Amino acid sequence: MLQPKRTKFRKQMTGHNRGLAHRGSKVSFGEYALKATSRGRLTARQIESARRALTRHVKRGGKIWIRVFPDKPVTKKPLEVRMGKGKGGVEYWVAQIQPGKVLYEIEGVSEELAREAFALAAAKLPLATSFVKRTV
Amino acid sequence: SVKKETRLRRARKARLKMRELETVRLCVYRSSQHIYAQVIAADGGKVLASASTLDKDLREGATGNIDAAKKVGQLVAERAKAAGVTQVAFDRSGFKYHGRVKALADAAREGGLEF
Amino acid sequence: TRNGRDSESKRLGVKLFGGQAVKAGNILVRLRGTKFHAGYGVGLGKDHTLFAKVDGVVKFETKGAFGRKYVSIVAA
Amino acid sequence: FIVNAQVRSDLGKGASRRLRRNAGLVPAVVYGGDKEPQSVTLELREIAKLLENEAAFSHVIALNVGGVKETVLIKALQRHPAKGFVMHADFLRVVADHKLTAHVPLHFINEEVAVGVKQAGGEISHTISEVEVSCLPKDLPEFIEVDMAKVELGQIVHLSDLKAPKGVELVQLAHGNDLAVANIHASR
RNA sequence: GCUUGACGAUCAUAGAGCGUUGGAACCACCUGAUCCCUUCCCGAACUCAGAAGUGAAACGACGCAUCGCCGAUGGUAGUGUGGGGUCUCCCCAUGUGAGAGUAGGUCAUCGUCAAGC
RNA sequence: CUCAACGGAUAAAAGGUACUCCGGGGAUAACAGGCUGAUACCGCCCAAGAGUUCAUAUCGACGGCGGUGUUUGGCACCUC
RNA sequence: UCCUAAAGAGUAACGGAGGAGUACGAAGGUGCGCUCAGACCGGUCGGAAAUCGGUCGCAGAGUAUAAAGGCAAAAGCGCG
RNA sequence: CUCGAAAGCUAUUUAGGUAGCGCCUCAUGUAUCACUCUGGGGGGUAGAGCACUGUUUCGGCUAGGGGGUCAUCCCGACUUACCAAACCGAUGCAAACUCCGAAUACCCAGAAGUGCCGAGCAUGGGAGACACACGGCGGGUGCUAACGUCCGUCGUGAAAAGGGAAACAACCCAGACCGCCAGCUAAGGUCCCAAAGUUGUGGUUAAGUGGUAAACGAUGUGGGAAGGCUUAGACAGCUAGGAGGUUGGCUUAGAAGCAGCCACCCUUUAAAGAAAGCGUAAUAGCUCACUAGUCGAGUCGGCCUGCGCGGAAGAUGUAAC
Repeated sequence: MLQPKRTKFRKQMTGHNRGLAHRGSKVSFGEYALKATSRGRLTARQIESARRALTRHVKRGGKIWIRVFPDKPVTKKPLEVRMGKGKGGVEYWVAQIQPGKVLYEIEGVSEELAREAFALAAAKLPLATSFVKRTV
Repeated sequence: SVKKETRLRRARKARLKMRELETVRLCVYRSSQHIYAQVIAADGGKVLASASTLDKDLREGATGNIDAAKKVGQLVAERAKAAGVTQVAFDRSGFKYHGRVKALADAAREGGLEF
Repeated sequence: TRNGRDSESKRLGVKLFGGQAVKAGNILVRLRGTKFHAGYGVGLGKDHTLFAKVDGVVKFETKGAFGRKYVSIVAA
Repeated sequence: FIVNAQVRSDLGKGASRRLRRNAGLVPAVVYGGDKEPQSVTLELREIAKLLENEAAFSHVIALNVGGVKETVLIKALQRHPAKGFVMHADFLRVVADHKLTAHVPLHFINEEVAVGVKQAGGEISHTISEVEVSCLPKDLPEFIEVDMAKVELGQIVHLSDLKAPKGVELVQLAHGNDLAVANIHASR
């Protein structure tokens, strides 16, 4: 799916996900957008699954922007493995998202079809999202 | 310039050493025209007095030679005998120690002005 | 492919902060390469340790071009 | 366009945060000119009905605190990132003889009769709306028209290809950064 | 008194970028290396006998504000303490409080010293 | 020289025990209990799709959200 | 040596990243001399690129060695 | 009777032992100490930022290879269908990034007051400890799982009883010298078990919600802003609805308004989708809009927010007030 092509380090910490998305919150490239209203994580096959629901529902045209990008490595321990024998290996990638972050954007589409497209997209996402328009 | 900065690229260490150390300073000027001298005392920023080669006694025409550099060695020295230090320190100032630079300098040692 | 082996944590930093009385030998900044520079009466040791060479109080000015953070001691 | 306003003689974090949840107000300021900035409180019910209008930002909007009135401009409104309501409207004044920079929205009128839409199959690509201008206040436009009745499949209309009210300086043409305003592109 | 020197206070509100100039004093060249020497080969380096020439280049002050650089107010994020909640997070009281952004200054402000007008 | 087990037991140091013995421990494993639920198991949500037409009679890719404590774990809390 | 480490020190994990068990009689002192890299280009053997000649340069170079922190009053080379 | 720890750091053939230092006590000296205020002072974390080292995403741009290439037995090359690092702008994100940058904490100086009569320090006598626990906060590790585990910093238990949380080391309140059949409060409570309001005013909720729960789903109801249709008569309900030629398509029991294939306006004139789809699976019966005389009215959709409803299955017995 969506990875960085390289990374400086193979592992990050766990970290936290605090604050609001004061950046990433405006519809910067399209006319309509799926903005998240709750915080969470998107495991890069939630990214692609909602992307495939969008492009398939429009069926004629329009340009679609993917504003989110999974950049941090997430590491699991396998089974039959005791705690603490070094940090486990990377499995997937995750974008840390805040309330207010624009996830997807679209143009060239009617306002009734964009709501029907981002409702297909939001059902494949573990977030509480919303539909927004371009403001100014 | 290519000339004025590359000597102030060389005039760098003693520039700021004698303000750390607070001792006497001899802000001279040489050129293809002239050979000057002017002295600053033991604090980095105090002018003593001035003495040019535009001074009243030797504007005779061969101004600023190595003949006319040894005339400057006893010249600002009398102006620094109202100052009150025996030794005096050497601004190289990007003026390479081969010509009028030392001939103002080494004529001060006989001229009551020690290094 | 194996991690461990951190070092033993050299205790660097500004000792004797910027209003304090000094005596004329005091280590004034332990330092890993002159993050602070040498002002009026301070010394700059071999490993860039700043040390007071006179008595007084330490000032911590910012001065000059290059944005040097200076440590100078004023005999007050 | 008229806004009612009040005095707002108490400032801070927890004060401004309790106007929004108890009183239902928004904080604001007018500051612009060579004059004294003034803190202003204002109602959220009426500032959202002004932002309903298509020409909210690129239009002289009247405002009164009491009997005092000003030719006011909306300069850099602030917004809740999550729920999208207005906090801190942040207005300007108008001194009627300087250049008074603002944002002016776009129209893109002739999109049905386009040589890259009709004959050759292509769709439009809005890259930029709401260009930021600098114009004397009597020549403060609501709109800037963008004509796309001759752009072909592959042709790019820039801001160099743009237009009207002629007394309106575009800020991006003042530098070498010429911006691409729309496209007609082949479909996916 | 101004022109300009000579090291310095202050350090991109002082910085770069686009015209006019100064010849007398200063300043760069210039004429050449004979007598000092400079050369990883050289007098453009630099050492100089110099003052035959020259003010454009060279630099110097002196022009002009696009750009960098400073930058309010107000808000916001954060946060010490005390208390809540639906507690991987926020809210309330209270104290504090940015960063980024938002009219625009400006071809800076100083200090001693001197030859000349 | 050699203490790299790098504050260096001695100049000089490998194993077996299912034939075992003693002193202790639930400061610590195996069984079972407990905490948790990755894992397993069972539901549910959107529905690209197949179902000869027709998403929802059956089935459902991509992802989503929960429940049960039902076993593989993880923990070492009780029990040597 | 950096991170974790919570803007004074310090601070754990079979946590995440790399290194050392030396070099140097000059690679030190000092005297003296002296300042990068980059794109831009000139093809008869190198033509992405050298020899380097000179135009816009705007530390991005270099430091015996890891990383951090530092530098021009050089904290790189030449030579006595 | 008075005081009162620690379960830390460093070293260890050491890890449940020990040693020095920290913490306790006693004695003897001696003059500091704490809190707060005002004043100095460094910082690079939170946040934020993209100027650096990296990672992002989409507009724009130049060289060039030459994919395409009229191709000259071999040149000149038309030409930009492929593409092309860098540059311009817009847009993200880092523990090992920083042009920036706090609150707090820490260091210092000077001050009032308070200190239980001392707090601080120094030398000596005696120790004990050197397996900590849980809770809040700030993080690593794990699955931002665990009454998991490793640090920082607090509070508590250890070593602290009493009242509350039904019961419940570690949570909330509060720190018990002894007596009292005195009174005020704290947390928490006031219908009965059970001490105190069946207290007052104003609302909400019909589920026993209260008194366990997620995506998501519904004319459940309360409140609030707005909008379009609104008596020239709207949304669900009545007695006129109806084109003047000649197969709009490669198919041939059988191919409209629903087959792997797609769709926007010309009248005798007040008159209307060469169509979004349940139909007598298909053809000879029939359903969302009226530029309208006639029955005559307040409606139809969304958003914000209050409390509720399904989603909701478990093993001894009601059994999560």
